[PDB]
Amino acid sequence: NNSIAIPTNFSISVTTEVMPVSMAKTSVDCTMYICGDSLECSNLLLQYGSFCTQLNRALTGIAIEQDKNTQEVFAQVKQMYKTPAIKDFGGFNFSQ
Amino acid sequence: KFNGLTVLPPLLTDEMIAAYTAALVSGTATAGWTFGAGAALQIPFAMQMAYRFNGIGVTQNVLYENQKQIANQFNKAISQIQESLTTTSTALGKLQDVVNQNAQALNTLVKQLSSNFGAISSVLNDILSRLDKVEAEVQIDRLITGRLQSLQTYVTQQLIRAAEIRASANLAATKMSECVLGQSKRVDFCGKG
Amino acid sequence: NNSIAIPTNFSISVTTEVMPVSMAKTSVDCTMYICGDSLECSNLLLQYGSFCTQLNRALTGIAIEQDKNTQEVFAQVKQMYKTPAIKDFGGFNFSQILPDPSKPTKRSFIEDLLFNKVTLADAGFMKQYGECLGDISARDLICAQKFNGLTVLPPLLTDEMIAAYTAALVSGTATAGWTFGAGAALQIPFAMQMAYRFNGIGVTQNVLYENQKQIANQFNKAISQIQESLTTTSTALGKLQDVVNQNAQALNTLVKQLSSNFGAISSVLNDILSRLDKVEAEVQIDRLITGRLQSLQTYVTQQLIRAAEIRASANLAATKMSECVLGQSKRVDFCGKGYHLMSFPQAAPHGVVFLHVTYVPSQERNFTTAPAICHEGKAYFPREGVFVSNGTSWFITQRNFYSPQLITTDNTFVSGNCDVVIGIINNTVYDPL
Amino acid sequence: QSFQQFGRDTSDFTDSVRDPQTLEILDISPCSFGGVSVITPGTNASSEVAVLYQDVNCTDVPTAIRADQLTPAWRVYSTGLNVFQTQAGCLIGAEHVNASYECDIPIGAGICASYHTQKSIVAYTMSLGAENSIAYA
Ligand SMILES: *[C@@H]1O[C@H](CO)[C@@H](O[C@@H]2O[C@H](CO)[C@@H](O)[C@H](O)[C@H]2NC(C)=O)[C@H](O)[C@H]1NC(C)=O
Ligand SMILES: *[C@@H]1O[C@H](CO)[C@@H](O[C@@H]2O[C@H](CO)[C@@H](O)[C@H](O)[C@H]2NC(C)=O)[C@H](O)[C@H]1NC(C)=O
Ligand SMILES: *[C@@H]1O[C@H](CO)[C@@H](O[C@@H]2O[C@H](CO)[C@@H](O)[C@H](O)[C@H]2NC(C)=O)[C@H](O)[C@H]1NC(C)=O
Ligand SMILES: *[C@@H]1O[C@H](CO)[C@@H](O[C@@H]2O[C@H](CO)[C@@H](O)[C@H](O)[C@H]2NC(C)=O)[C@H](O)[C@H]1NC(C)=O
Ligand SMILES: *[C@@H]1O[C@H](CO)[C@@H](O)[C@H](O)[C@H]1NC(C)=O
Ligand SMILES: *[C@@H]1O[C@H](CO)[C@@H](O)[C@H](O)[C@H]1NC(C)=O
Ligand SMILES: *[C@@H]1O[C@H](CO)[C@@H](O)[C@H](O)[C@H]1NC(C)=O
Ligand SMILES: *[C@@H]1O[C@H](CO)[C@@H](O)[C@H](O)[C@H]1NC(C)=O
Ligand SMILES: *[C@@H]1O[C@H](CO)[C@@H](O)[C@H](O)[C@H]1NC(C)=O
Repeated sequence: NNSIAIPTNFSISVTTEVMPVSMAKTSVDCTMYICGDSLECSNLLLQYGSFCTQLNRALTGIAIEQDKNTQEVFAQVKQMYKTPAIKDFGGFNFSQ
Repeated sequence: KFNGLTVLPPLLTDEMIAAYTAALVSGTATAGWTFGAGAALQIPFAMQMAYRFNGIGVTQNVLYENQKQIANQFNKAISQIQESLTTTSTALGKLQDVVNQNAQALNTLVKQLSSNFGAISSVLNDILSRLDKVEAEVQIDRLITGRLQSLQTYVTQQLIRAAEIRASANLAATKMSECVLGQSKRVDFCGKG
Repeated sequence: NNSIAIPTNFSISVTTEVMPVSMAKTSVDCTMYICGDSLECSNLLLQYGSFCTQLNRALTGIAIEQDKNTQEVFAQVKQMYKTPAIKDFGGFNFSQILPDPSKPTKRSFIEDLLFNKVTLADAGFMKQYGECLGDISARDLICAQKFNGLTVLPPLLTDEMIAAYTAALVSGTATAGWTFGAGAALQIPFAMQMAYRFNGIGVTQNVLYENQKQIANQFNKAISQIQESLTTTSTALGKLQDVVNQNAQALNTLVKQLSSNFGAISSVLNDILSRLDKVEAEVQIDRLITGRLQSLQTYVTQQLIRAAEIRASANLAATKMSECVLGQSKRVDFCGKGYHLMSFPQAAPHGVVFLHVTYVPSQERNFTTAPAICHEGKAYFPREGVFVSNGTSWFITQRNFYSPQLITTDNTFVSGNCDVVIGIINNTVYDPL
Repeated sequence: QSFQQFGRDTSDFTDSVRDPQTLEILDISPCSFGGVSVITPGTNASSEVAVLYQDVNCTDVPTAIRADQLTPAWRVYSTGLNVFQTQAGCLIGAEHVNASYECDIPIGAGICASYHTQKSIVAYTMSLGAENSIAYA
């Protein structure tokens, strides 16, 4: 109840944190996957068009969101400051 | 590519993402934290870093007495990071897992075409060549239903993974806005210290 | 390494942020969708009851969460503070956001402009059922949805009831300030409240008390610009419109998927029953039952994923409501691009709109700076702010606004000598005698 | 048309037919004429229920459920003395009170029902919260 700890020295630590941002955008075709080059199979597949427009809309919605994520994360500022010629800012080696 | 499964390229080029990250590093090195709230305000780096120690609880005199020591520690820490990023292959395992999951999903979607789904053959060519289509219509119906089910399963799993990636990207954007562009007091939000 | 930029003037900016909160609640019926009015199909459907209780439980769990989201976001405080009679709080014209007793509804003018932006072309809880006996031009999708067991349940909270919450929150933050969120309501004049809010940025208390008329004029001009901009652009509220369009498109696709025969000889069941005996007609019917069950499963899965995304958005909106309206914090770019983090909420069809009031520095002028001063062999570090030169003499001033001040002993503190520091200058320190 | 015998919807459901004798068009409607919600307390507590019909008027209830073709047990929930009209629709089986309590069973459109005190199901407008006033100066 009458003792305390006070530090007399310190240190500077750099830690790495890796985080995923986006993933691969994939597009599918109901033709030339389900039936291939076959008119007989393609004729019977015409009754399932609504089962394919949903898949195409879902994958396009995924792809536009994947394109939007990288836009959201990186482009916070719209001013592109050019790189300064020097790399030592008061003894701080920023060349790496 | 022969079975209609294609991968679209990303919009933003990596060498152009490099321009954004160089712009952010140059702005936080020269302007400091001011260029995010408003315009860019030039300020010497020693004064900016002394102000950053002032937001911790340490007085301004410590930096102005030990700037060379903290600069040497900072350079040593970057050198240690540089040395550690050339040996370990498990430092970046998350992105590798994402790529492997996408590749495995696509390969499984390709490999699932070998199931006949109760038809007398998996491929459609011998279905059409071996029978008249009076019953081969019934044969092709099962294959169509099975392939539609496989596509539905792949789309559902892709949607779930996209939602998880969206959550991770929102967290990354929050860390970009609060830790790179400025400094706050949230404990263990970005780094243990 | 010896030049600084200190701004000499500022500006007040109001920015809009729209966030979705909830979506439409949909209830389905396995009967009168899969089989219709057909006892023979209903007899074969009795073996698939567990495939229907799951869908009903999932949809009810979605609907309860949709009702809970609006409860979480808006009803932060349980005290309904009545609106004040006056609308001018020290020159701040609040009449554009508070309701006035001269209109049949209890919404504000900006809320009316927001409600006129979103078009509710889809229906389900305001269209009468007896209207569904029209002509060939009345064959619309809503009557087909109602005839096929697809119903839309109304939300629990009326929009006029949401308006009471938003008026109570705006009145509380206008009169009590930030105190009523943490504890009880504590009245305080608005000028000292805004002085305290300036004090949390880094700007001293004198600036508001000198320029409150100019600040009030900028605030009124910003609100007028928001009012003018909310009457022309149709893409400002695109998120809620996208949510409504997605729900309507999903329901219409679920209706239109009934035309597929799923490998049977016909899509409609009546000619299946009237053309063949039931021995093979049950074989024909089983394919249709399986296909319609698959369609229902797909619709429920997509609705669950969309409900999860809406839940994440509603959690973010509730966090912004708690941290930016009821108080002011220091998180960068959390609510608006700027320093000041004060906000006002407004209702919107299935959503909320936040108006963030931010402080931004505008007019710039460069200066010469020094880290510290060595007067008599001792360093004198500034207690707050930075050391600045006019060009011929030295002062101390805060970073966010240029108010030059004479360097005295109270503005600084002494620590160590002046030989360990880099770039120190020499000057004099005022000491009262 | 001149040769048409039956019309079709977008879901391939026949909605209108031509009478072969005394040629004219007749519309066909489903017997399951609407969506019905059942409002109940626990079965261990009581056995009385209320019935909510969606988007109909309380005049138009015993035409929208075909009350003449139903059992007399269903016929007491088609008309009666404790009928109420809400924005969601018609609520039959619970009386309406003027007070405002907390929400127990959320019916919809600002209405909540509870098994208040013999005990019976009542319907009321839900209370937003405690009314407060602050003196500004
Ligand atoms: C900053 O540190 C690096 C070491 O991390 C110093 O060495 C440079 O390293 C890079 C690659 O890491 C090479 O491309 C350079 O040619 C190296 N420079 C020299 C002089 O060997 C670098 O010198 C340091 N910066 C300063 C200004 O000293
Ligand atoms: C605090 O610790 C640091 C290192 O953790 C000390 O810095 C070292 O000091 C010795 C002798 O003074 C030098 O030989 C080393 O090169 C220094 N290391 C670095 C990285 O600069 C520092 O002296 C300690 N200070 C106190 C007061 O104990
Ligand atoms: C507050 O600003 C408004 C304009 O934004 C002033 O004008 C009022 O505008 C509302 C609708 O926006 C009308 O209903 C009022 O009739 C308008 N008032 C007048 C006098 O024209 C309003 O006057 C301002 N408040 C004060 C106290 O001056
Ligand atoms: C800071 O800027 C504001 C506006 O950005 C200036 O206010 C204007 O001042 C002129 C002349 O003083 C008036 O004609 C305008 O009507 C004012 N505008 C508003 C909105 O009030 C202000 O004068 C500037 N202050 C300094 C010190 O430069
Ligand atoms: C101050 O001087 C520097 C040096 O040329 C210049 O780059 C900067 O734009 C000046 N500031 C203003 C506000 O003009
Ligand atoms: C700068 O400030 C000093 C303070 O002593 C004042 O005398 C001078 O007039 C100011 N202006 C210029 C242009 O030096
Ligand atoms: C500041 O920079 C200039 C050139 O960039 C240099 O000549 C001068 O010595 C520097 N001053 C200090 C105190 O580092
Ligand atoms: C017989 O058919 C004619 C027209 O086809 C119709 O007008 C008539 O009502 C029918 N019945 C009798 C009893 O004639
Ligand atoms: C049902 O009541 C509403 C008002 O609640 C009214 O507008 C509508 O005309 C009524 N329906 C009929 C058929 O009269």
